[PDB]
Amino acid sequence: SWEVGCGAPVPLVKCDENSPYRTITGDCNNRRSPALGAANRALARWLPAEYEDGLALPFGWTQRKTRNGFRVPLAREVSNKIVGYLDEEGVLDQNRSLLFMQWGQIVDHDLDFAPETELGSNEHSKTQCEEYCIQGDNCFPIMFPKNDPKLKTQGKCMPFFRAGFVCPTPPYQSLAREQINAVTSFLDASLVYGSEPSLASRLRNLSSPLGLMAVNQEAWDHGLAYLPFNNKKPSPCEFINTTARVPCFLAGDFRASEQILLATAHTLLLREHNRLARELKKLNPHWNGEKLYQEARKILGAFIQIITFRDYLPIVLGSEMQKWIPPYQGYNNSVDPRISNVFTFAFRFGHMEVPSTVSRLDENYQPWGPEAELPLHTLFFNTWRIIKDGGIDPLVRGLLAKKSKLMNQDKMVTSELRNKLFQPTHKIHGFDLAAINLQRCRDHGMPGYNSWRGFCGLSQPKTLKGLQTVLKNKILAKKLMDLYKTPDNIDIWIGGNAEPMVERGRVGPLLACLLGRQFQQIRDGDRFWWENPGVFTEKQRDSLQKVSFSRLICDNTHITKVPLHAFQANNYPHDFVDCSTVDKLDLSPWASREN
Ligand code: HEM
Ligand SMILES: *[C@@H]1O[C@H](CO)[C@@H](O)[C@H](O)[C@H]1NC(C)=O
Ligand SMILES: *[C@@H]1O[C@H](CO)[C@@H](O)[C@H](O)[C@H]1NC(C)=O
Ligand SMILES: *[C@@H]1O[C@H](CO)[C@@H](O)[C@H](O)[C@H]1NC(C)=O
Ligand SMILES: [Ca+2]
Ligand SMILES: [Ca+2]
Repeated sequence: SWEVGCGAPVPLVKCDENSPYRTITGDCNNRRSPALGAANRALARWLPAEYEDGLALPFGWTQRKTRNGFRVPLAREVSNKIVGYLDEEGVLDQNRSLLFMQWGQIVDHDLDFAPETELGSNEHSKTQCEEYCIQGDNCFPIMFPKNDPKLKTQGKCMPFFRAGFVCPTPPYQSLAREQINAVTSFLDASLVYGSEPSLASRLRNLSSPLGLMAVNQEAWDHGLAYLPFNNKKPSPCEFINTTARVPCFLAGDFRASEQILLATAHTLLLREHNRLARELKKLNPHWNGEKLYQEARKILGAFIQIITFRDYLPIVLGSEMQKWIPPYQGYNNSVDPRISNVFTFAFRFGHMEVPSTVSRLDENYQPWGPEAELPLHTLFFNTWRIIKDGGIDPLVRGLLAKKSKLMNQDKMVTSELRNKLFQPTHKIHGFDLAAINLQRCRDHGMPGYNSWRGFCGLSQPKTLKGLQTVLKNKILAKKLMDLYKTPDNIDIWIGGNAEPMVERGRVGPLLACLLGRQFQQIRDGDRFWWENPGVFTEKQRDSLQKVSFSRLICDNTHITKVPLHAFQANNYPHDFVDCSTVDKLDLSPWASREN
């Protein structure tokens, strides 16, 4: 079975045997083994890595090496022949807001992140890959099939650097290769406060004593705060509009500015943190800075947990929610709190829930301005459309009153992500999220679809007709088979996302299981979980399960009309109510009468 505890690139520094708030890094949540959950650890393996050479070469690296006796089809071919469509008409979800899609990506970003191998940006590494489409070491380029329009227009490939792997990063050569999770595995707002201690206090207002996060001093949203601007030049948010020179946002998470609505969701959360930390100096004026940061950090944490488990997961998982996430029976410190390698592919069902356009809505939820609807792809690394063109209230109104994309076996991923993705260093709106997600299953040595069906106790099809029956779809099945030649070779991402959806959910049985088990684990293995008796006082708890995303909007924007149930498809006048009609976070039980 072998390797016992390779624990290299980490400063070990041990634990603080009480510290009534979590570490920034996730360390010390588990007392038996303190690294469990922590960031800059290997993603857990639910099943063994599958590589060409059984060590680190991804399937389809060496042309004349099969997988179960067949070549693997090019990622981009799969993307083109299965994942593509033209007609955005009739593709939206009549019963899920755009908030449904946005929260997905919020929670996802809190849980897992496998950054690329740097290994030098003062090298051809970037050139030898993008420019010459040469496969080598960490350069794993997405080759185009023949008849591909990008042949005519871009080149022979689109760049792809393999994901960060533990012990070194300098090539390792003995046991199966394991990618890193650079955020804390715990639902702990790590995407707001950082997963490394350095960044964590950079994000903080140390200047004053009040316990705030650093807010923007260049620019404001009426009275209301923006995220601080991100140092690093080069900036991609600058690059897409050279004229506006509005750089990316600096959040706890580095993907914060990937698209306007996620930077938007980030901007609700900072505001809430500060809002919490004023109310506390209001009620507990003796409490110092640290105590106001951490005690606010603690509430926002529980807020993310409730919304997710109470509002989000029940409408992702549906019928299968109770089967996997039965009621809370308290902290089981034998539960693995870690994100699994497979879960970081399971959670990308989200990619099929992203619609082709984002609107900005006025106070009567009508086109704010003449350019109110925009193509998704203009909004990658787009920060200027926020500070120079209406703030967040009009984007939040969109989120509330526009709909998420329904996954459709025939219309999987909008060409806004499948042809027009911008990547932070490549200067063209010209990449393919879908082909990337497929190259990446291989990079991360993922087991085939059947292995994972196997894992969730579900049939393993070997035949076209066998596959028609599970996907409940003839032509989807024919194509998969024509490309993969066996269901054993189908990449977990696309495999999983081809299954019809479970009753009252937005994922299939295979995904429901993988996702179910993980949210089960991330709740049960968390020592700092909000419902874990002792973490919060019972009155604090009685206040907390009255919180609403509606409520989060009301206190952190100049928006006054909000739905009760912000994830269901909600129409203006009717399904919207006044903010006063909405339960608020009563922090009276936080009052410290130490005097
Ligand atoms: C642009 C992108 C999005 C929207 C415009 C978007 C949206 C989501 C949602 C809604 C998710 C979950 C419900 C979700 C999950 C994960 N994503 Fe994804 N996403 C966009 C773009 C990307 C890009 C680019 C990546 C990196 C792709 C790569 O493999 O190189 C990406 C990743 C993920 C991801 C894995 C994160 C990780 O562990 O590294 C999800 C769980 N998304 N996105
Ligand atoms: C710290 O808070 C003080 C008081 O509000 C304020 O003047 C200062 O801007 C804050 N610093 C930052 C960068 O948020
Ligand atoms: C860039 O921003 C400027 C204002 O800062 C705006 O007027 C212009 O239209 C923007 N250009 C693009 C391509 O978005
Ligand atoms: C705790 O989890 C471990 C490992 O998953 C399991 O063996 C055990 O039965 C669980 N105990 C309880 C009380 O849930
Ligand atoms: Ca795994
Ligand atoms: Ca986290």
